[PDB]
Amino acid sequence: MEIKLIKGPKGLGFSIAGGVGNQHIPGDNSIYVTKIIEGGAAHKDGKLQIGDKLLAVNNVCLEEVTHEEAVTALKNTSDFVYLKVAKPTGSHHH
Amino acid sequence: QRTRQRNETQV
Repeated sequence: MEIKLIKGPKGLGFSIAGGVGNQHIPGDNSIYVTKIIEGGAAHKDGKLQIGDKLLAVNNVCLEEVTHEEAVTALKNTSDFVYLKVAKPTGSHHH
Repeated sequence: QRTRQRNETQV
């Protein structure tokens, strides 16, 4: 499931929490969208939900990486983002 | 160590 976002002055416009040690869902060490920022790209184009598992960003694997390591990959984006999401896979999917 | 575990962060 992929979501193209246009990165801008508010970033991508969401907040993530997940990664090695920051696992949002017990048993699922993936990056999870924990908040979505007002007027953010992911709030407008994003069609994204709080609780979404990020597989990758610009198809760079976010699967079991350190939170800061992942966030840096989403941060190093400019005016375009290809967000790769899956719903909670190793846990209760929704 | 800017972004961290046990906390969410805006991208």
